[PDB]
Amino acid sequence: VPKRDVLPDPIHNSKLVTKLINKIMLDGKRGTAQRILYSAFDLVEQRSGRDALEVFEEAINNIMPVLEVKARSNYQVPVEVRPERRTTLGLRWLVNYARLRGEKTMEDRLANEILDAANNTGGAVKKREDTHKMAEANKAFAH
Amino acid sequence: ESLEDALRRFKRSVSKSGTIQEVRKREFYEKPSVKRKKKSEAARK
Amino acid sequence: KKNIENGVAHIRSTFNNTIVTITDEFGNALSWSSAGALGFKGSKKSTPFAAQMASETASKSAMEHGLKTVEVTVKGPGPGRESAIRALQSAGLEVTAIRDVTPVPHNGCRPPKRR
Amino acid sequence: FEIHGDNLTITDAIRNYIEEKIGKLERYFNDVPNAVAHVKVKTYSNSATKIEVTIPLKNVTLRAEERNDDLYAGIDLINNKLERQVRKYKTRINRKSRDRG
RNA sequence: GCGACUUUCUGGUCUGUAACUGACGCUGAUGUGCGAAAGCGUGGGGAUCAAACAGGAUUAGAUACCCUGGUAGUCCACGCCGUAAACGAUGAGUGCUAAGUGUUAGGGGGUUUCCCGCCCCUUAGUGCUGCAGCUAACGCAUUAAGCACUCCGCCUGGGGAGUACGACCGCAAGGUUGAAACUCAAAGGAAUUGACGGGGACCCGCACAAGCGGUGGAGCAUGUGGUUUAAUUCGAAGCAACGCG
Repeated sequence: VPKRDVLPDPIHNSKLVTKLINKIMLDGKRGTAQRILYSAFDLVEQRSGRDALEVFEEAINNIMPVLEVKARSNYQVPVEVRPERRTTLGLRWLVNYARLRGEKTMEDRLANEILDAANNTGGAVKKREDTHKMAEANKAFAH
Repeated sequence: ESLEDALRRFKRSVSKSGTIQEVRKREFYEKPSVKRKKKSEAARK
Repeated sequence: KKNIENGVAHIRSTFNNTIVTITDEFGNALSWSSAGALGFKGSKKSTPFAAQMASETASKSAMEHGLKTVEVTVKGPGPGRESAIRALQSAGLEVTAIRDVTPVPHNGCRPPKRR
Repeated sequence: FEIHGDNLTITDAIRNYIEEKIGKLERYFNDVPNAVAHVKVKTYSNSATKIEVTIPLKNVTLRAEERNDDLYAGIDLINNKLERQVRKYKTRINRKSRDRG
C-alpha cells in the first residue's frame, strides 16, 4: 500500500527525475529513456541557458494544480488534492499532453512544453485552470 | 455582535421552537387516526 | 435615491429556491436577486451558494444607494439560510439583528396528500 | 442466434416463429447481440422435449429453461419467462432524487 | 366518536355518609331508538383539499404511480339510507383466585416546626411485567381466554354465495332475511427447517475506486456455426467450449 521508493536519481543526486523516467521508461528500457532524457537535459539546458531544476521545478509547479475533484448518482466534489498524487498528476498531464504535439523528435516537444508552462502557457496550465474552474463551480452542488 | 455566535445563537433560539418539525409535520396531510397513533408511539425520545 | 444605513431584509430559503428582498424602515422594495436569475435552475437554486451571489448582489446593488446596518427576517425553511449569510457579512453590511419568522397556523386548513 | 440441437435436424418455420416471437420484446429492450438456444431428446420412455435457452444481457446474462411434450406450448415458456425477466431488470431502478447537505 | 373561549340548558360518573325503603334485582327473544365515512334529496354556502376530468412528463405501453389547474363534494340546517378490519378481530351480570410496577380522581392514616417536601392503606379507572392454572400452539394471566353460576346471540367442510327466488324497508344506490343444484377431498389455524427478496444490517473480493495495459480497428494462424460436399469423419457449448478433445 506504501509507495515504492526511489533511492535517489544518480543524475543531479535528485529524486523527481527518476519518478519521471519511470513514466517514460517504456518497455523497462531505461537505457533509451535515460538516453532521450539526457538529450533533453543538454538541449533544454542549451535553450535559454539555464538548468533543468529551474525550468523543471518552475514548470512542474506551473501545471501542478492544488485542487481536483472526484465523483461519488455521481456527485462531483471539490477537494484539496493530496500531494504525491498531485505530483504524478503534474507528471502525467505533462507527458500525455506532450506527445500529441505533432512533433518528430523525442525531446523537442518536451522542452517545448516545460518551457510552455514555465511562462504560464500550455494546455497543462490550462487543464490546471479548468480543474480550478470546475472547482469553485463545483462548490455549490457538492461542498 | 461581529461574527461567530451571531449565527450560533440565532440557531439556538431557532432550535428551541423546532421550526423544522413544526411545519414539516404539516408538509403533507395525514388521517386523524394515523396521526394519533404516530404521536402516541412516542412521548419521551 | 433613498439613503439611510439601517434598512431591513426579508429572506426565504425554500426547498427549491433561496432568494432575497431588501426594503426600507417601513419598508418598500429596492432590489431582489433570484438564484434563477443567475442562470441556475432546478435544485441549483436550492443550493446555498446560489444565495451567496444573490444576496451579495442585491446587498451590493442596494448599498449602491447606501445601506450598511440592517435587520433580517428569515422564513423559508431550507439550506442556504446559514451559509449565504456568511457570504452576506462579507457583502458590506453591519447587521444589527436577525429574527426568526415562520408562518405557524393554528390548525387552520389542509395541506396536500401525495405521496 | 447460436443453435445446436442434438438428435434432431432443425427446420425453418420454427426459426421465423421462435425468433420473431422473441423479437416482440423490444418493448424492453433488444439489445439483440446473442441469443443462444439449446435442445436434446431423451427417452423416459415418454421420452422428451428439451427446451432450454439463454437470453444474455448487457453486463449480465440469464437463463430460462423448460421441458415439455411439444415445442409450441413448450416454447411459449422460453418467451413468457424472458418477458418478466427483462421487465423487472428495468424496474429497478432508483431516481427518487433528494437534495442533501 | 368528543379536544379555541365564554355563557344558557343538560344527562351521567367516583368517593365517603350511611340514617331512609327493604330484595324492589339480572338477562332479554319480538321490539323500539343512536350510529364513522361514503351517499341520495330540498335549499343555502363554497377559502383550501379534491374523485371525475383537461393538460403535461415517464414507461415499450400507463386508462397509473409524478406536476399544474379543475368539478361533484369537503361546509350549515332540515331529511333519508343504517352499513364497515363498527377490532381489545374477545356478549352481559356476579364471586374467589401470587406479587411487582407506574398513572388518574378521591378518601383516610402516619411522617416534618407546619408535608410544600415524604411515606402507609383504601376505593374506582387506567396501562406494563409476571406464578399456579388454561390453551393445538401463539398467548392469557384480578381489566383472564382460570375457576363455577343465570340469560341472550351465533356455529356445524369448502367453492357455490351472504349469490339466487320470495318477503320487508328504502326515492336510489342497496340493506336485512338466506337457499338448493352441482363440485371438490380437502379449505384452513398455529409452529419448525430450508428457498426467495425488487427487505435490512456486517464482512470479504481486481467487485469497486484509482491507474497501467488490452480487445474489438487493418492484415496473418485456428475452433465453432452457416455453406458445401460423394467426404468435408466424430464430440463437447454463459461464465465452465470456439489456439478444446
